[PDB]
Amino acid sequence: EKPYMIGANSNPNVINKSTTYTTTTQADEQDKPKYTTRLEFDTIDMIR
Amino acid sequence: ISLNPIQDAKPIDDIVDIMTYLKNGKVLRVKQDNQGDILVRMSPGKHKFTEVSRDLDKESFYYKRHWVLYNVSVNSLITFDVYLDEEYSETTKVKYPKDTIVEYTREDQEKDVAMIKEILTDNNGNYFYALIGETMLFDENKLNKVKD
Amino acid sequence: SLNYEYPYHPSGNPKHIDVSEIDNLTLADYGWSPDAVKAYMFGIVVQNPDTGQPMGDEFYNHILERAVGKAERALDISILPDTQHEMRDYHETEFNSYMFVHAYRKPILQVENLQLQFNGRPIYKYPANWWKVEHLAGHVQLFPTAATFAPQMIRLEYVSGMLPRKKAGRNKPWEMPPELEQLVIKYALKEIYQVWGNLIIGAGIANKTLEVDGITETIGTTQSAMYGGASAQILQINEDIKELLDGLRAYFGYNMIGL
Amino acid sequence: SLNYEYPYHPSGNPKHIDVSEIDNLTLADYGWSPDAVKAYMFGIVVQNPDTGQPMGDEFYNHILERAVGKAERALDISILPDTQHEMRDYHETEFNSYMFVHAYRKPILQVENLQLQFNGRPIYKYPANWWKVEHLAGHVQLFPTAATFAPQMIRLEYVSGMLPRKKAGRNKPWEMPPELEQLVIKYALKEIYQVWGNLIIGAGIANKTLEVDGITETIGTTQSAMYGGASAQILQINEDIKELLDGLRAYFGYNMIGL
Amino acid sequence: SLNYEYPYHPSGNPKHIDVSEIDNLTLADYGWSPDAVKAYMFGIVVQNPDTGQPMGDEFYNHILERAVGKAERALDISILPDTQHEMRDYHETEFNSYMFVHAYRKPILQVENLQLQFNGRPIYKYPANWWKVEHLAGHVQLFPTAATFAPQMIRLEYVSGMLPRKKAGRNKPWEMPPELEQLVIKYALKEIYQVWGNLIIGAGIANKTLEVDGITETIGTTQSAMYGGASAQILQINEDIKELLDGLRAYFGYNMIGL
Amino acid sequence: SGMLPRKKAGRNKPWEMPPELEQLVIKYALKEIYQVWGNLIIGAGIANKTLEVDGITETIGTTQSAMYGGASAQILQINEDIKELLDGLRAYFGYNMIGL
Repeated sequence: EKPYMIGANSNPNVINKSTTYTTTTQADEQDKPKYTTRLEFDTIDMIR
Repeated sequence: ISLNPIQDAKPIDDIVDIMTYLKNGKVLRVKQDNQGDILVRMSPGKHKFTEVSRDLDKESFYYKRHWVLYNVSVNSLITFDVYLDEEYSETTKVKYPKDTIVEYTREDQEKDVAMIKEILTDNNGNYFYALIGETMLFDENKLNKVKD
Repeated sequence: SLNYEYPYHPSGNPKHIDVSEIDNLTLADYGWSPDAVKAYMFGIVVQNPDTGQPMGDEFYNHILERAVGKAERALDISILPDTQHEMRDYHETEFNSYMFVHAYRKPILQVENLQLQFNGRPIYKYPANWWKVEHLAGHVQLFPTAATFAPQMIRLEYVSGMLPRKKAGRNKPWEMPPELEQLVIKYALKEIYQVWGNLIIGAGIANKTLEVDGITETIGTTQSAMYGGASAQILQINEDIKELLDGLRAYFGYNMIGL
Repeated sequence: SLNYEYPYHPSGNPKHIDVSEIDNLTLADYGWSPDAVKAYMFGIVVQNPDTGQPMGDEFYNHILERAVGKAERALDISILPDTQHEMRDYHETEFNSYMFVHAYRKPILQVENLQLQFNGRPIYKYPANWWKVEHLAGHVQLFPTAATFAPQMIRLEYVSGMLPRKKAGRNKPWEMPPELEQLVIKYALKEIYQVWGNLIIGAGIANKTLEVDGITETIGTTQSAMYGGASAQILQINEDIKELLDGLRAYFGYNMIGL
Repeated sequence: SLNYEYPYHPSGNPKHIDVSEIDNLTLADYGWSPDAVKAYMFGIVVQNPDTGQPMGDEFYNHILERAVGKAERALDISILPDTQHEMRDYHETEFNSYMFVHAYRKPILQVENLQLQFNGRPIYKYPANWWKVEHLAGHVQLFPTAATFAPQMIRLEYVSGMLPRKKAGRNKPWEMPPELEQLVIKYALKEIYQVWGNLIIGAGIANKTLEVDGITETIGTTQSAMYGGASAQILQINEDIKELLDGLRAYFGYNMIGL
Repeated sequence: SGMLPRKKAGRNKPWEMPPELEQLVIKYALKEIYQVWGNLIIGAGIANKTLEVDGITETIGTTQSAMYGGASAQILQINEDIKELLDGLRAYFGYNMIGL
C-alpha cells in the first residue's frame, strides 16, 4: 500500500576486526563443491 | 503495542534425541566450523541412507531442495552444534540471545551484570530484553556484552 | 428434418467443443510440457553452480504460460479455448451487409447466442438456422430465410481458441497447426537460455587459466564483453522465429476496417 | 425486471470489483514478488563484497514499484486498480455523438457516477440503464430512451486499472495480461544487472594475473573500457522488451483525437 | 449549500495543500535522500584514495538539488511546491475563449487569487465558483454564472508543484509519478560516477604490473585513452534516460501558442 | 487435399508429391538437429582450451565462438540451399491472386 522507500542505514561501525583462522579438528566435514565444466584429453586421438 | 515473544533456536545437545529425530525423518541443520551450514536427512523410502543438502531455505513451491548421499560422521554431530530446521531461521538473528549474560547500565549509574530471560520485539523491530533482578524491559543499545 | 442442439446447426456453425470441457483442456493437451522444452535442450541441463539444485518444472510452466501470451499478442489471436461475452455496436453499412461482424478474438469454434438489445434489454432473437459463421476469419453473418450508428446494439457470445490437433501433419482451420506448438516452444527457449548463459562459468568471465606446480588448466568461453554466452543460440532462435512468424502470418492475413 | 446495485448495470457496465477491495490489492497479488525476480536470476546471488550480507527485498520492491511505473508510461495506461475523479469539458460534436467520452486513464473497470453540473449543482443525473462503457478502449457513451464548447460541464467518477488474471493462459479486456507481468519483471532486471555487473570482481577491473611461488592465476573478465560487465544481459533484455512492447502496443492500438 | 474556504471550491479548484505546509515539504518527503543514491550504488563506496575520507551527505544533497533543477528544465515543469505571483496580458482571442490562460509553470495544485487590474489597481474580482482550473495542463478558464491586446491586464496567484504520492504504483495528475523520483536519481548518479571514475586506480592509469623477487601483481582497468573508467555506466545511464525521458514527455505533451 | 507419394523415379504428376518437398522438409529437420548437435560437440560454452600435465599437453580451438555457434556453418549452408530450393519451387505453384 504505502510506497517503498529506501530508508536509512543500519550497519554499525566495527573497529579492529580480527582475521579468521581455520580451526584444527579431527572431526569430519563436507567440502563444498563447484559444479562446472571439466577438461580432459582425447585419449582415443592419442592412440592415433 | 508490540509483537509477542520470539523464541530462540535451541541447539540439540544429546546425540540420542538427534538420532531419534533423524530416524523419524525430521530434517536437521548442522553448522560446520570450517566449510558451511548444511541440512541432514535420512533418505525416504526403504532404501535407507543419510543425505546432505545446502539448499538452506524453507521448501517453497519455487525452491526445491536437492539431496545427495554422504557418509555423515558421528563425531561431526557431537562436536558441531545442531538445530532442527523448523526453528533455525532468519525470523530471529538477535544480537544477544536468550540465556546470554550481559552488562547493563542501571539507574544509579552502576553497571550490573544480568542474564536475558525473555525476548520480544516492537513493531519497529527493536528487541526488548527481560533481565534477572529487573522488572522493566531493556533496549539493545543500552546493553553491553562482556566476552571472556 | 435434422437433429441438433438448437444453438448449434451442422451447416454454418457446427459444434466443435463441449462447454464443460473448456476448463479441462490445458497445456499438456497441446504438448507444451516442460519435457518438450528439455528435449529441445537434449544433453543440456540447467543447474545452480554452487549447489546441485536444478530449476523446477513450475518455472518452465511459469515461462510457458507467458510464451503463449507473447505469441497471443504477436499474432492477434485467442488460442486457448475460452468463452467470450461480446457487445458490438450497430453501423448501417455493416448491418445491411448481411449483418457482417468481425470478432474481437479469433478463431471462432462455435457461436452460442446472438441477440439484438434495446435499453439494455433483449427484444429479438434470430432463428438458429439463419446465422452462419466463418471460423478462421472470425466473420459472423446473418442469412435470413422463410442516425447511422448506435452503441452496443447487439450481444454476441462465442467460444474462441484452437482444438488440440487430432491427426499428424494436418489441421482444420479451427484446429491448432503444428507451427504454433513449436513457436511457443521457441519463445520459451529464449528465456531459458538467458538464465542458463550466466551459469556456464562464474559470472562475467571470458578468459581463465590456472598454473599449479607445472599443472595448468585453461578455458576460453563464449562469454564476451559485448555478447553473452547464449547470445549465439538466441541469435539463431530469432532467425528461426522471423521466418516462422512471418510465414504463419500469411495463414491469417492482414486486418482491415472500413471508415 | 432486473436486480443490481443501481450504479452497476449488468448490461453495459457490469460490476467487476468492490471499491473496498481496491486498497487490498497489491503487487504480490499480481505475481510481482521478489521471488519472481530471483527466479529469473536462478543460480545467481548478489552480495556486498565487504560483507556476507545480501540485499533485502525492500530494494527489490522499490525497484518493482518504479518498474511498473515505467511500463505504466511506456503505454498511456493506468495498471493498478484506483478510483478516478475526472472533470471533463463539453464539446458539441462528441456530445451529439451519444455523448462520446475518452477517459484520461484506461482500462475502465466500472463507472460509479456520471453527472452534468453547472456550478457544483447537478443539473441532470442520468438513469443507470442509459449509459454504457467500453472497458479496454475506455469509451463512454449514452443511449437515451423514453458557443461550441464549455469547460468542465460534466463530472465523471470511475475506477481505473486491471484485475489479476483468474484463469491460466486466458484474460478478459478488464484483466491484466500475463505480458505486463513479464515486462515489468524485465524492467526490474535491467536495474539489478546495472548493480550486479559492478560487483562481479572488484571495481573497474578488466584483466588480471597473479603469480606467487610457482602458483599462478590469470583472468579475463567481460568488463571492458567500452562495455560494462552486465551489458550483455541488458542488450538481450532491451531486445526482448522491444519485441514485447511493440507487439503489446497492438493490443491497445494508436491514440486519436479530433480537432 | 456547500462549505469551503472561499478561494477553494471543491468543484473546479479543490484544495490540495495548505500554504503553511509549503515550506515544510522537502526532498526527503519525495525520497530524494543520499541513502537512495547509495542504495543504487550497492556494494560501491566513494572514498579518497590517499586517506580514508568518504564524501559527505551534503555533497549528495548539493548534487540532488541540481539534478531536480536540470530535470526541471529538461521538462518545462515546476515540480517542488511553491507559490507564484503571475501577471498576464490581455488578448482578444483568448479572452473571448472563456478567458483561457496558460500558466508559465505547471502543474497547478490550486489557485488563490484571480483579478483584473487597471492602472496598476485592481478594479474587479470574480466570484470563486465562476473560475475553474485544469491542473495537469495548467489551463485556467472562467465560467460565468448567474485595440486588441493590453499588457498585464490581470493578476494571477497560484501554487505550482507536485504532491508526494500517497499510495504505491499510482499517482493523481496533481501528484508526483514514480518516474520523476527515479529520473532525478539517475541524473545524480551521472555526476557521482564522474567523480568516482577517477578514484579506482591512481590517475589516468590503464595498464600496470609489478615484479618483485619473482612476485608480480598485474591489473588492467576500464580507464582508457579514449574512454573514462565509469563511461560504461554513464553510457547505460544515458540509454535508460533517453527511453525514460521520452516516455515521460508523452505524459505532458507538446507545447503550443497561437499567433 | 494433399499429394500422393511419387510412383515413378524422377517423374511426377501435378497430383503427385515432387521429390523436392522431401528434401526441403529433411533440410528443415537438419536445422533443428544442428542447433542441438552444435552444443554437445565439446562441453558447453567452451571455445578454446589447453591442458598440460607432466610433459604431455593438448590444445584445441573449436568452431564455437562468442559471436557464432558451433553448428552455425551448417545452418548457413542449409539456409542458402533452402532459399534457392524454395524460391525455385514457388515458380512451380506461382503467385496467388484474388479479385475485388
